[PDB]
Amino acid sequence: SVVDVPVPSLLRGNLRTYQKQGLNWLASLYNNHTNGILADEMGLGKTIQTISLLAYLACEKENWGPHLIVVPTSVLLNWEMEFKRFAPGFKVLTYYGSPQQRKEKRKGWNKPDAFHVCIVSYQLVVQDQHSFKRKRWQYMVLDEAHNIKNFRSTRWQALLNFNTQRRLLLTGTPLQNNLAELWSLLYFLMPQTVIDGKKVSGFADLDAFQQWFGRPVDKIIETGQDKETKKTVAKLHQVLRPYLLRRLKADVEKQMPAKYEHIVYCKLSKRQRFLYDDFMSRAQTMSIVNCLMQLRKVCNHPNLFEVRPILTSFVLEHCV
Amino acid sequence: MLTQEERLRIAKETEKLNILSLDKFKEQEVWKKENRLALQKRQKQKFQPNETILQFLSTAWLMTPAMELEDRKYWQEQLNKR
Amino acid sequence: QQLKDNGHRALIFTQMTKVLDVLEQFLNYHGYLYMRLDGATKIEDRQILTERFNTDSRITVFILSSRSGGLGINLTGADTVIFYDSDWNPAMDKQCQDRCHRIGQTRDVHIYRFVSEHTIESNILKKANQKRQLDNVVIQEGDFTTDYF
Amino acid sequence: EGEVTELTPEDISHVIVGLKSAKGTKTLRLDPTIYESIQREKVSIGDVIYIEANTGAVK
DNA sequence: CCGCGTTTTAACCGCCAAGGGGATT
DNA sequence: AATCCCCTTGGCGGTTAAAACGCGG
Ligand SMILES: Nc1ncnc2c1ncn2[C@@H]1O[C@H](COP(=O)(O)OP(=O)(O)OP(O)(O)=S)[C@@H](O)[C@H]1O
Ligand SMILES: [Mg+2]
Repeated sequence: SVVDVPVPSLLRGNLRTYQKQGLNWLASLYNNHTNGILADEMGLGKTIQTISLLAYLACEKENWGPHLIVVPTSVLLNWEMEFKRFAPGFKVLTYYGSPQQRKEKRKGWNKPDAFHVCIVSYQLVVQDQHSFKRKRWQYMVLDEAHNIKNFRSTRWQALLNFNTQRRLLLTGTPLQNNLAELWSLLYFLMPQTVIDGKKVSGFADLDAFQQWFGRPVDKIIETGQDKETKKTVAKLHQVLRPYLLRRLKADVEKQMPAKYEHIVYCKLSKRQRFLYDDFMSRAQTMSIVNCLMQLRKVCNHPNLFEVRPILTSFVLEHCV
Repeated sequence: MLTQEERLRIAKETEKLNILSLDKFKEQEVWKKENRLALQKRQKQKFQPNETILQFLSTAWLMTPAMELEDRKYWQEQLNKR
Repeated sequence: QQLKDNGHRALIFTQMTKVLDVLEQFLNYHGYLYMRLDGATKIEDRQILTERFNTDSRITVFILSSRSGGLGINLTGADTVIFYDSDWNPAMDKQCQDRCHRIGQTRDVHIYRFVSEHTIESNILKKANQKRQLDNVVIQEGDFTTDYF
Repeated sequence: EGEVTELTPEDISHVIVGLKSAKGTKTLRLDPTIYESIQREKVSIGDVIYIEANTGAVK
């Protein structure tokens, strides 16, 4: 329903055609007044797509408002430098250093147009949320969404109630472990909203999502490939379609070389067999998970418990 | 509320300052990498300073009949000097 | 031995530092030139040693910690990766492969996973590829800005 | 046990050896018998040794 | 004496897995 | 009287916030 938007006049670079396609998709997402999840593969330049989106919003519209970027520290420095390289048109504030230096970076920050975008860190904002919460954010971007993949984690709780117009997640893959991560990301994009004292929900709840979706997916994973199964997976695909975005590396990167997978089964040794049997016998009746970790340590190497002794002579204290 | 034209002017000033910072960063990075390479080279050059050195060399030497004749002539001249 | 004979350079990915120490002892007995990356590595030291491994062609085996791979770094110079033990999170193994198989690579890579027969490692591998099956059903369905066919 | 970082005779004299490991470093003073054992093992800086205190064996 | 500029590090958060409580209908 | 949130624990990897710090003057 959209087309290639004009390249920003303030964008200093040469994006690829598919980069422009992603930029158009994000532009459509913002113009739809909605939020979305980026799930494109690594190396494609999710940082580049984010800076391109910022440039588009600034250039076409008046969308130059304060924007929040949260990144892990090393990737934070890399992001800041890459932001300088691609689109230096925004006076970027780098949150960094000792708390005194943090206060110094803060001084006089409320003056309009003193900064255009701020880059912060996940644990840094987890500690210093009380400072940031006061001002709303025009456009929020969440790099490395796998860091907030846990709904239980205090990071998700701290970042959940933030006041912003539109938000964007960046992840290589939204589902590392289970459907719970998927729900956490989705509901982070579309949480409950309050208007005139009412409770309005954007998405369903975690228990609601798992009840209405996960059990059919549990049946899916129970047995490989059943009209109900196909209907359920199609329903999941169609509900996930409007908010996801992912380009596979295979088709876009046609110059990639091949890959092969190999499996080798290694037999146990006598010491390993004895230690494994003893630990399993002790664990049959204590806690069970610590015993599982000990069994894995047996499987790794027997030296993790006791090394073979360095035999040496007994020493008498004093001769007769 | 500053207008979009004044906004673009401020953005251009920011672009100029950012270009300055970027070239400074590039120079710093080049300096760091070159210094690391120089330190590695200095580590590789660990030897006695300004001392006399005795060297023993053995190598395969190519020969031609003209060179053999020249060597024989040198031997004959040395014998004549004797 | 086969990898060194074929001229390939191997990458060892493990889960705990004690296995790193045991592997270091083993390959020191066998005389393989190597370098090790651990969690305690400093950021500048991490980058410098990554560059050293990429440039130097005399170190056949390079040892990583699988968990530390969450912060990715370019390691295009590899030619084969060996997984000494498996992890519960398949995305961690995916990014570990990414460290060796990424954009700019021009050599075909091989994946080796080590498991112990009739033990728990089979269960870990089952959990890993079951999660990968769930990942496949959620990913493989086309959503790359197209619906026509 | 550790990597030798110093071999300084105290002057048949005691030797002051500095052992480094992955968790810490330590400097010790060894009796002349241990010094003779180290001397005949051709231990230099950068070597890794193994001194058993009870028996005075150096490997 | 007091920071300048510094390095190290203690201490806490995410794992990440299979049960196992003990509060709720 | 049958089910959810936290427990329950090894070894991992980040990652700020004091400890303890030459030195400059
Ligand atoms: N259009 C482009 N022009 C120039 N360089 C580009 C372009 N697109 C991408 N790049 C380069 O590709 C990289 C993109 O940034 P990255 O952060 O490495 O990508 P990425 O999406 O973050 O991959 P991951 O998921 O972080 S491993 C940078 O090194 C850019 O210089
Ligand atoms: Mg990234």
